[PDB]
Amino acid sequence: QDGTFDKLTKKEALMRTRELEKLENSLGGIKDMGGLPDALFVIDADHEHIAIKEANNLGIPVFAIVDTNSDPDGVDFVIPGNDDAIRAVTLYLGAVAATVREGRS
Amino acid sequence: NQYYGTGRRKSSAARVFIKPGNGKIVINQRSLEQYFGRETARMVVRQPLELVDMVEKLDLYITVKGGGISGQAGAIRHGITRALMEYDESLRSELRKAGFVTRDARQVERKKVGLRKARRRPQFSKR
Amino acid sequence: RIRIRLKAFDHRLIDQATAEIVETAKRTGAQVRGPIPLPTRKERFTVLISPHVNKDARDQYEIRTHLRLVDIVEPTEKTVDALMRLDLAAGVDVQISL
Amino acid sequence: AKQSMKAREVKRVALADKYFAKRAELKAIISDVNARWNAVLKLQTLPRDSSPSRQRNRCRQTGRPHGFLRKFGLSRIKVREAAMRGEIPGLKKASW
Amino acid sequence: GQKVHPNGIRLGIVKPWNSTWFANTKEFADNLDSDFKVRQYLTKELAKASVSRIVIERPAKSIRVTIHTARPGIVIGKKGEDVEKLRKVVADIAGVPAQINIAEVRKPELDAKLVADSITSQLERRVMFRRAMKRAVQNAMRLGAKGIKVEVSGRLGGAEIARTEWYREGRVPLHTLRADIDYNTSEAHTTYGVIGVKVWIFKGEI
Amino acid sequence: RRRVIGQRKILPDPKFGSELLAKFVNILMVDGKKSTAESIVYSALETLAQRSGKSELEAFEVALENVRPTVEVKSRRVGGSTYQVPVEVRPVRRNALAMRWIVEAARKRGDKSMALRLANELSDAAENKGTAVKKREDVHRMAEANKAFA
RNA sequence: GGCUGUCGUCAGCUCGUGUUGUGAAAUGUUGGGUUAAGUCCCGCAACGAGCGCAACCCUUAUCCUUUGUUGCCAGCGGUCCGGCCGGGAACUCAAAGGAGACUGCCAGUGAUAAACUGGAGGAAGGUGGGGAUGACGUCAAGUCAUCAUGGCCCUUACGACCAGGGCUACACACGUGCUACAAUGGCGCAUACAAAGAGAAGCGACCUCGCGAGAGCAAGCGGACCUCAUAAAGUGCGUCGUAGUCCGGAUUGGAGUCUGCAACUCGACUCCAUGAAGUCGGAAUCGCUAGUAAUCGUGGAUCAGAAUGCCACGGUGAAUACGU
Repeated sequence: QDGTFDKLTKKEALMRTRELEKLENSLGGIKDMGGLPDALFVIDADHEHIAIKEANNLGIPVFAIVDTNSDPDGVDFVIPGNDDAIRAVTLYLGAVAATVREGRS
Repeated sequence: NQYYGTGRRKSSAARVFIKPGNGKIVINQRSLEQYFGRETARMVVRQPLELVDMVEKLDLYITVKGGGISGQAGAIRHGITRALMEYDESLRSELRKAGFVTRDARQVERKKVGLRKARRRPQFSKR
Repeated sequence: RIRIRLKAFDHRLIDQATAEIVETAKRTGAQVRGPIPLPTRKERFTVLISPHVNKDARDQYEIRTHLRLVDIVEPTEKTVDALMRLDLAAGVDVQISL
Repeated sequence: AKQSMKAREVKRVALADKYFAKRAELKAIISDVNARWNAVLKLQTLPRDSSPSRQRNRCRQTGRPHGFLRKFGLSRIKVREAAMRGEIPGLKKASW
Repeated sequence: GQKVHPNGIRLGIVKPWNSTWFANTKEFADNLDSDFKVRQYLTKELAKASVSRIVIERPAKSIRVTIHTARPGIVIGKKGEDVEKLRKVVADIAGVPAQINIAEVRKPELDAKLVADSITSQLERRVMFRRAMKRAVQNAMRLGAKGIKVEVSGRLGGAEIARTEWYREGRVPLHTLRADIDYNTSEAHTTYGVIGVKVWIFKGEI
Repeated sequence: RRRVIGQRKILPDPKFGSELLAKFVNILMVDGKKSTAESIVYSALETLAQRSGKSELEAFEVALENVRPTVEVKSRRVGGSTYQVPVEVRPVRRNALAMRWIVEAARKRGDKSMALRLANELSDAAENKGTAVKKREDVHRMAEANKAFA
């Protein structure tokens, strides 16, 4: 707001802003605080085994809805749910959101 | 109204007349057949002029001191397009958008201090 | 109505160019109003001698120059036949500005 | 240092800097031959270490007879090692 | 060595100059000779002065030389008598009352000349240099100046072979003009050959 | 490729049906120079009778018999690599390929305008001159000289 | 030391953390497109960063803010018909500052993505056209003969001043460019044909002769004001129709002009004589990507003086790039 706008240049500044817009869009929520998550709610295991492996290495419990054909060893809170039926996963995320919203008493 | 205008190409300085009538054409004390008909410069020095109003239809008492043969052609084109503004005051946009007042790239590029042609290896390719 | 963006070059040239630039533009008929007292002014290219961290010093070349106020209305043929045929005043630039 | 040793051309075209600028117009008869000054014009033979004909592209850095320009006395071949100094108006290396 | 001197490249930037001005076309030789004489003869006798920087400028038949010192103790000397003597010497050489000015400087951390001199002295002290190199780098980083590079020549011990090391750490954008980078190489005549040390400091931005 | 397609149909010349004259300059069209050649052919042939001593009616194609090639270079992929393999000159490239390289060296070779170049360079063929004839002397290098490998 | 050539304006060289492997190591930087590309984006156990590239630098492709002296002379007075004076600074030209090209947009190909393509907008379509920017390295590369520089000699000296020559001399060969080998040219006649530059120790306006060289006289300027400077290949006019040629100009004298005290070896330039080899050049080979080749000259720096070298400017002006 101070230097990039018009202090030095605009065309180069415009190109720089256009390039950095995608970076700004990325990390929308994780950029709020210092991170250090205490849990995770990944929607899949085989597709996103990297997150589960990282959590296991760091000892972070994972409440993942493991797929019927994924590896349940990584997830300590395996939930025999489903990955298709977008309505079902929407209902699950809505339910967990409702529970966490009132979880602070 | 008397449509006068200079125009140039490569730092030329011409005196371009455009008025109704005046069939005689004096292009820097030359002859019509010597620079615009039945000779080497019959049409090459008027290629852009084909698109614009024909030269024969408009008198040209031009003392063009500047530019090559194609340089003279471009200077005449620039002079006429910048001189008939009185004839059509709106051409400042029309001709602007018609690519007629623009300094055509069909010329030796303006250069800093540089090579013989400033775009390629000169005729001493040996290194 | 007449402003001049004088380009200063040196002191030896300016010493005579302060007046000799237009001294030959008026003999008997020109409308020039003569020299003006012209208090001290600093006019030169948009270049500084040595810009440093101190942004208040704004060091610049000091040259004594005088802007032209010709404002002729009806010069005679002979009075201005040599308006620019001057043998002195190395630095000349009559940059009138409406 | 070596600057003084290789300053042979420094003192050869310096004394006459302003010896003719204001004299040629007034003394054009002497300056221009009215032909033949076979004697007066030959007096330059006596000085064998400094004369207008002895100009040899003054270069105190190396003393060679190369590398001078009356307009500004700027490098023309040393630019290869001083191309970033900005002292190259008019004449520059021919690659473009 | 395809590199170029950053100071020469910084001629068109606000950083101090060494020889640049506009004047008459018939006074180049004498002016250049006077500038060379004052520059050469104003630093040879300043071995113990440890002056941070002396700059001579001749914009238009005017001298505005500026002097910045590093350590007041090593430059005051005998109540500044040597300073007055040098001022008189330069004034009589130039023939005009030069407006000499002295500006105090401190914090001998980000100064390229001082760190280079310290490195050369330590090398001449017959002690290890890599530890000194790392110490200088970390000291420079501690006091700001996010970006620094160092380099030393070879000729170690009784070996004719030479090696070059940099151990760069930080930002040293030489190619970009807007970097206000500082550099001043130094040399030391050790027991075997001469060892040269180069330092580049990137002290922030404009 | 399994099948091959022939040349694209092109209308003839209403004036005299001179395909050679049309192909001389059409392939070389640039900067809208077609009008120059169109206005120059008639003007040149009007005075060429005295300019060169012959009229461009029957002598315009009397020194071009050797132009017609018998073997032409064709980039054919055989043995896993490109090769010439000079085959009989098919109508697709027998004349078009040779015609496209005639004004490639007689374009601005000593005149400020193409007013007299095009006509004169071809009229000079009657006096053991020109360049369109010698062009055929280069194709023989790769033909009838490497029959062992071709 | 510094600098330069070399791969090489090539797309490159590494690191921090993380991950895989007992480990050396690998990934990042292996893939797709842009492709000039570690530029960019996408996918991706990788994420980011430090150097290189791109743009950030200069010029140019349009217009605008500001502006007219000498330069242009739209309009006004005649025209000292060249626009000369005022005058307009519309405006050619010029600059103190900008925008306009930035995948910006329509549609399609393409994994929807990236990217590409067809189209449109605009002077400028996929860095709009050129440059400054040469990495880790690299070769005991070259440079101590540009300078400095460790070591190796000596200072009545392999130190130097002066006076002739030599780097251009020949017995030949090689590398480069120029001249040509012409009639797409040569002759004289009429004809409008540039710019960047350079210059009070200078060009030298003009005036007289020299076939000319240039000399006797000479304003001008501190240079948008005075000179180089007229342009050339070109066209119409008569010419030879390929003539060892009016081509080509070396080449062996004279008459001579100037630069320089003095120029055969080692100055330039002009006229007469010189009309040779060479009539497009084998084995072959090299340079060429749009103003490209191809050319035509113009000058500037170098200049006591001595370009076919080098630098700089214009005049004109095509095809080949399907393809790995």
